[PDB]
Amino acid sequence: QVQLQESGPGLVKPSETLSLTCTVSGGSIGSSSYYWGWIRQPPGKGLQWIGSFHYSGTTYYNPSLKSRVTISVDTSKNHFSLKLSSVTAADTAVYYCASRQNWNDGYFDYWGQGTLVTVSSASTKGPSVFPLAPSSKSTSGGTAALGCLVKDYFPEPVTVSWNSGALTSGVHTFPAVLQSSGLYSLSSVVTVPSSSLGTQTYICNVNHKPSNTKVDKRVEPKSCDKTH
Amino acid sequence: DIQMTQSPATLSLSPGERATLFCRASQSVSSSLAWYQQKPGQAPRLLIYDASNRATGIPARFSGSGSGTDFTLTISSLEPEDFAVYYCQQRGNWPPITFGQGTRLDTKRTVAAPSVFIFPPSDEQLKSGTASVVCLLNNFYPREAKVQWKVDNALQSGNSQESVTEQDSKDSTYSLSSTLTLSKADYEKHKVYACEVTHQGLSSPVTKSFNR
Amino acid sequence: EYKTVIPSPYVKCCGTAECKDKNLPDYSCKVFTGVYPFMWGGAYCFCDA
Amino acid sequence: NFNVYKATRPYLAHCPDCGEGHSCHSPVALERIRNEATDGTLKIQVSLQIGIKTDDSHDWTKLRYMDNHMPADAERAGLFVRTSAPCTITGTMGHFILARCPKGETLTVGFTDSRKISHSCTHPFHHDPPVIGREKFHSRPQHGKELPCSTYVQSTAATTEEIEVHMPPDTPDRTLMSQQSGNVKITVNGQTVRYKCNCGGSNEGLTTTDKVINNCKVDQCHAAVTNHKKWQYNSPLVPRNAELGDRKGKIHIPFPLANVTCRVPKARNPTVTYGKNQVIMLLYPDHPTLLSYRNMGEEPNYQEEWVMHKKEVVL
Repeated sequence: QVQLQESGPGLVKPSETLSLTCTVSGGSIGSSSYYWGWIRQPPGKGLQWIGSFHYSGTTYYNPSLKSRVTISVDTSKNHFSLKLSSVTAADTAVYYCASRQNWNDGYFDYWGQGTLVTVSSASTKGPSVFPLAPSSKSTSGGTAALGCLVKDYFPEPVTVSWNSGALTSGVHTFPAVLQSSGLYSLSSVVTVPSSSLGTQTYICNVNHKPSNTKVDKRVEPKSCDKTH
Repeated sequence: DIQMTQSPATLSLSPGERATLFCRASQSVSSSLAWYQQKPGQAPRLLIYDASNRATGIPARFSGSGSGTDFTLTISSLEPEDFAVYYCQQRGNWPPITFGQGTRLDTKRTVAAPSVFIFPPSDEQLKSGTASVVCLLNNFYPREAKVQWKVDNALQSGNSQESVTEQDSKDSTYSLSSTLTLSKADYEKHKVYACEVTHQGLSSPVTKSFNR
Repeated sequence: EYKTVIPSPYVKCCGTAECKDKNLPDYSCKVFTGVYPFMWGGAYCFCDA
Repeated sequence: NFNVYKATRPYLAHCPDCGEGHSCHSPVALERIRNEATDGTLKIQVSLQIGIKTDDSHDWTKLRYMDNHMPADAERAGLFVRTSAPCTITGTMGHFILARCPKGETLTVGFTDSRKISHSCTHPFHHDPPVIGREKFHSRPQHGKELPCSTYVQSTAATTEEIEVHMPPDTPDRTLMSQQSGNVKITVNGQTVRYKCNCGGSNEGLTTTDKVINNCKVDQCHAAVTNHKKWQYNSPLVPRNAELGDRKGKIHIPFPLANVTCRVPKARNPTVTYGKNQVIMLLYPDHPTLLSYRNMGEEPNYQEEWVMHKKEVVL
């Protein structure tokens, strides 16, 4: 029936103006009785409402955000746009554009492909690799898990592999969390029998596509567990 | 404003069985409640509007009911494609339009106690100007776990973080990471550290400790 | 015998309405200002002029 | 078929005369009066729906009419149509009534409410059936002649003559607000309500249950019902939703024009006497009867006159 497509910078700075334009396909603004609106969801939290536009000329906004939130429509090129001024780091969330084609109520049943909006830190920082070395305390009944932490990298995501990408089976990954300093870290591990650790050099391969950075870092059993 | 609370926060139940979820309202909204589906990498999907009937393309397996402040969502049978995070929304009094915090739907599995490992910061992080002590819980189910840190018997506040993963690549289980983040001077001042884990698969909380 | 087809009138309040020319056999369209229509429940909308 | 009115509801409309000489918003209102048929049958379009009751089940004994933001049922036996004497309703379907009415200058359609109150709408309408044949008769006779004519048949099937029904506009209502010591309270009674105020918190909003807004007066707020679950005819007596039409429904107009024969009387045999190049005819018309004559030569010299009383004419 109708389709929504979002567009925007995605990455913003503090006190910068966030603009997201949702273009409608398979329809037009001058259509049947229904609503438009925008929704946002912080990671790990529920969905939060920014505002909605009714074709009749009225606009609705969340009272906590109504002071900065402006919703407009361009019927000539057939989209609707949301603008948030002086965006702060607390506004980092996945945004979607939405509409409720049928019955003209406050619900929503149509959507686009929302984008993540982050406000703090900088995307020019290259990754750093730290080996989480295996140990006799890290052995799970004869099989030990060893990994690597990619810290101080931005923007996400980061590609973590083992042995020049030849080994990808059995790799377990963790959801990475932003710190209170704008710095990001992700831990990725692999569980192997220890007999292959002392015979094949074990390399964490970290690729940061947005910065095109490639790092190969040696991950080996900790020196306190080596007979040196 | 009106706030919705969902119950349980996380639900684990095997495919092909009947399921039930609860949404409680701060104020009576008649039948103004919608039940919503979301999957990783996918936009939220509408299933039930006005706590009854169903949107186009939504099969009869979902059934919404309830009134006033209490509403229920019933799944006749969970097929393998039905596992997602579910939400409840009220429209009885908006703006603002209010959504639920989300309930986690899982497939019930065998009990697995968490295996706890400790990674103290090495010289590569100690020369980095910070300190990050890692406590990993591997091979446990269900996903929820309690992690606490003890640093020279001093009460801590706001200096611990945790993260919970998705389905394990080998055991189809869930794993957790806990991190103690400190300044270099704070880590150098203290010597012994402990990570304590409380989980349903363990008869009692288990505390692991190390010295640096 | 002809029949006159009259779609429902468009009441745009707190605003000004406009229409476009059409190619219907005898099409006539107009905009009237300063109307304050009422429905059975009262005035249609707030803005008084 | 009767299954077209599934998602449609009746509507209140302005009526210039509600029976007491004062215009008012009536559940029944005349939209169009079609008299294309030459036998005098009238097809009257009203805001009611006859033959379909609430709960969306066909029932010839009941009709449904909007009362207050929601329809209600009434018995069909109370329906009446009149111009100067009560008319004989030959058929009903949805918004359309097929009736036969005496000559008159007005047309009133009414019924009895569930609360045993009468509703009626009166429209000025010059009803005068055209003369079929050459005799102005008042009822079809036992013995006579047949002439072509057009009528409205009883058939209720689809006729490809189509009427649009679309989503009704927001319904304003002053009853939705009650003032208590500067607090405006908005009731709902089961329908989503829009409100917009310029007092207290000037932020307009939408409810599905009762609300109270403080530091406000009933004068400075507006309310309406917005969540309309049924669509009504885009009558010229209700406002439009937007620049374009919602469309979204269609209803066939029943009782199509059909192509029949009408019975007309034949006047009495006149008394004919003869004179030199002269015919003296004494005529006895029961009703205004046309008498015409022409020559059969090159000059027709056509002459005609409407004889209304017993009359002797020499030709």
